[PDB]
Amino acid sequence: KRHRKVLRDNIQGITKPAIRRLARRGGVKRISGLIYEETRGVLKVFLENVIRDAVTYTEHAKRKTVTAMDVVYALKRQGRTLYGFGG
Amino acid sequence: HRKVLRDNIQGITKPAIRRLARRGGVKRISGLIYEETRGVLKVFLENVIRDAVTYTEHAKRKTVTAMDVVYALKRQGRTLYGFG
Amino acid sequence: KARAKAKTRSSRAGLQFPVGRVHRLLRKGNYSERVGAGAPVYLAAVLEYLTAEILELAGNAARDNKKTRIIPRHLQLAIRNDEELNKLLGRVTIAQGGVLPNIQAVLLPK
Amino acid sequence: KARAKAKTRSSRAGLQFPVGRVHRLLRKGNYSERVGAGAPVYLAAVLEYLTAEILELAGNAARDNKKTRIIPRHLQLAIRNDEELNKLLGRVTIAQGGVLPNIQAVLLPK
Amino acid sequence: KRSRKESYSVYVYKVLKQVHPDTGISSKAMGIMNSFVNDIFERIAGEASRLAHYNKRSTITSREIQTAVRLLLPGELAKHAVSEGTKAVTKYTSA
Amino acid sequence: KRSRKESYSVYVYKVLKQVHPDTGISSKAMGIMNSFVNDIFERIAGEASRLAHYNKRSTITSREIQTAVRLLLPGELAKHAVSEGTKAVTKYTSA
Amino acid sequence: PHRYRPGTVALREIRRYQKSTELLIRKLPFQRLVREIAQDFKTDLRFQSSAVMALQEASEAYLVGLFEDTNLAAIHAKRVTIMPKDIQLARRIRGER
Amino acid sequence: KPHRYRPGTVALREIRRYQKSTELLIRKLPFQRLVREIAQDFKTDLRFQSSAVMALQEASEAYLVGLFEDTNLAAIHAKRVTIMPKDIQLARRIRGER
DNA sequence: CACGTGTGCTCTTCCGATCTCCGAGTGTCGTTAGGCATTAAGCTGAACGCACAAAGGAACAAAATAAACAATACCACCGAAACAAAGAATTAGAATAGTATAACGCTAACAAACATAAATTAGATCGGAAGAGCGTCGTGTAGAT
DNA sequence: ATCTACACGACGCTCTTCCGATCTAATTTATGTTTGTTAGCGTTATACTATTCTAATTCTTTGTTTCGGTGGTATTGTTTATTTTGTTCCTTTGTGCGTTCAGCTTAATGCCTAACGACACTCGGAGATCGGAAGAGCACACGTG
Repeated sequence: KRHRKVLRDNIQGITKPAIRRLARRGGVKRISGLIYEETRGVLKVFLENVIRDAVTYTEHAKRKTVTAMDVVYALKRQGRTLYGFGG
Repeated sequence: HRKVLRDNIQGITKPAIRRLARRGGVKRISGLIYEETRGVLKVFLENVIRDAVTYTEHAKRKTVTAMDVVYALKRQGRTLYGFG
Repeated sequence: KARAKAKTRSSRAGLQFPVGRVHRLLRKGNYSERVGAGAPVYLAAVLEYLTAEILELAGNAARDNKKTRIIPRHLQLAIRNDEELNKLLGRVTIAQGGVLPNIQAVLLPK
Repeated sequence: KARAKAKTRSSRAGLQFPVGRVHRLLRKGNYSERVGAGAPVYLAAVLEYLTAEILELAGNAARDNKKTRIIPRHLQLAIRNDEELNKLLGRVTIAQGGVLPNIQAVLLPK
Repeated sequence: KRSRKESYSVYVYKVLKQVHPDTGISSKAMGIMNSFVNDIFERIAGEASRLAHYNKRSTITSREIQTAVRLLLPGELAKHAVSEGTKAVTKYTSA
Repeated sequence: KRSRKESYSVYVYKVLKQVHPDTGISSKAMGIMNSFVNDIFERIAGEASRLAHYNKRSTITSREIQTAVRLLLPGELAKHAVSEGTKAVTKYTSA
Repeated sequence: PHRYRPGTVALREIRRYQKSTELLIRKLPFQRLVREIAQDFKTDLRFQSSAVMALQEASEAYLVGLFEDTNLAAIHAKRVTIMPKDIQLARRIRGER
Repeated sequence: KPHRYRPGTVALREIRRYQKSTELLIRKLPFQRLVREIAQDFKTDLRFQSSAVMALQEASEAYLVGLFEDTNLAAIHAKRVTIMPKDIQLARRIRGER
């Protein structure tokens, strides 16, 4: 009765329309074709920097789950303070 | 001691700004850079010295310590090593 | 035991923000061994002034958008439009807040 | 009163950096009400490792520059050349330290 | 049965009625104002604490809060805040 | 007659002789290493203090220092530092 | 046929997603991406749903601010199209590389 | 016939020399009077320690050198070798100071 | 392009020195030893929420296609900036001198910590309603031709 | 000038989130006592300011002349708008159980206080790496054959 699932190559879920809309909010009119893989790598290293701090925050708490407060503290640690999730 | 200074921004000269630019690796410098750089240095110095005069006014002193400049730079995220 | 008349410390200073809670959060926040009596009154007055400065522009954004209720978009519109509140909250992300309507002048059509 | 043999806490851990002074600076630094016994030993070991990591490259810069004495230029050369010490000290200014010799490849002559 | 979730929600509601008696507020905007007050309290209190640590005082007094407000808040906000603070300190010391 | 100006100068001199027994150091470089130790002590101690404040503990323990080192120091430095810290903690607990 | 000119509905999308306040990434790709990334630091990691919402809001805000800086760095180079060198220059002047 | 170099050669030599050396590049006597002029806006009759004006000089020089490094990056990005006012303004925009 | 010319830096060598290395007090701050308060570790039941699963609608994503517009490559010209010799001028360094101020040292008053009881206030818990989210028709704006 | 696709605008239909009423714990405050922190005043020495003199280093003027920016022209990939068909995401409906999470103990541990002594700081001399100067040599920028 075990179905342990380990994930692989989920960086392609952030689609090119989903990145074009994120650039549309920032005010970008023309987006080159080479933008999307660089943007996925930038988002992946940003999430690595945030998630490593959050997993460190939540294993100092001896919890197996990641709360939203751990993400808030991991974002304040890097000077990217987030409002709307506690604090 | 009745002394008030004015327009000392020209004392930092264009040959004294070309060396500051060539330490940073700038090969060529246009001519509008100099008054702009005097203004940029002026607004940076007004921020840091306003923080330092606030730090030494809280200390009830009439002189500015080097530690007040160090703390005024630490407050802006520009930590300085060499003065305490 | 019979006391005198009870009166909160936020009512003596004419404040809406709690003086006692800010004194408690200063004493249990590990800032110093001692906290003076004028410190929570001063800090609560500064916090009430800042929260009123935010809400007085957020209500104006809500009234400009024909709305009788403040949403996070109104708080973002109040913060990023003020010249000097944007220096206080330049490194702050607001959830469900969006960005200002801001198209560069070179991107507009000809 | 006659005691046992005196032995510093930095000698029990095999450290050069003082355990007692770091414990004093932690207790009088307003960080918590309590500081555990392994905290100053751990922090002094981390500080001695970091100071040795700095000086082991500063001495190499001094020996590369035919010098038997460390100046601030050698500390700046040790910090900004290491890949991971530059992340720890990216927002730090060193006095009399200068910059790295760093000319961009487009500025070099043809 | 659980822990009481302390907040700043009733005070932002009290201030909003003094400013706009016709305008309501959401729950998301109330949480954002909660984090706003909780962040600027942390900024001012930490910078006043390091002000007390620099001058080797062991007391955070109204002077330290005033100097921290002058260091942190920019421009017009700092002098309006020190007026709002000093007038409240005098109104509290008269009573 | 005046106050004794406490520093970290003899310990940077003790460590330099373990590393480079032929190389001396200046006074300016000694002050820079002094400010270096005094700045990273402040970083690690403040971040361990807010770690203890988040999890509502009232004690900064070796776990908080280890987590603060893992949060602050990047890459290879963090694991070399937690080795250097844990081995010193075991060597201190054996004695 | 009523094909528009290139960039017109791009400008309308600029105005619409600047007016909007929603999330632009779908929640199901982003949840699996965070679950993939967090495995390398600890395996069998359950997430609060609000934590993945906070990661999504912060990642989208980071990317929108980086695209604003990228658009400025591309306008400075006398272009309207953002390029990966513009992202690199923005990340370098910002102090991340 | 006299001897003249080409434009950029002595500039590159001074780049290597001032990157190699650690001396201050502005004279101390203009800087003392400029700091004394600036501080009169906030408080008059302010004495200064010599070390305080020295720390201000090192920090201001380091800030200007780092800004000129970012300015040179932003000018190389614009397919130019000289630095212009828009390069300084772009570097200060991306840095998030103005 | 490829070889002679002349310059800037480097290299080698020698002399004061001033900055560094060691020696001798000496307060002061770390170490040690009990002893006491208290914080965190371990075990456990409730339930909260997270993971996994199914099914259908749809909403968004993927793929093909015409094409319009933007990046880039190249070239001509100007105008501005670097380089350099010379004189001015302003800065640097030592030296006198005067002294505001700041860093000490007592002194005390006053302001803040601590404890306890009373009670007022804020958070949780429901519940009624009203701003709003959304579906349908209207003119206007505005963009393409 | 004309036509058509969004986009707000008005109206209406549920709705769900916001606002009011109640209940209770818990956190604030009133009063008093005790302590220990910082303001007040005096002093000294010291470092800051002001000033003279001469040296001398750097700033400013001006005359080249080189090359880099800047505008303009052309071309070819290439990004965008659009339509259609999967495809998977969202929404709901259900289940099971794993991991928070509060609660109750007590064991280890850190704080406290005081005595003692080793250590780092300050002062004070001795020397030696080094800053500066003389002379020569090579890398190298640059200019004719």
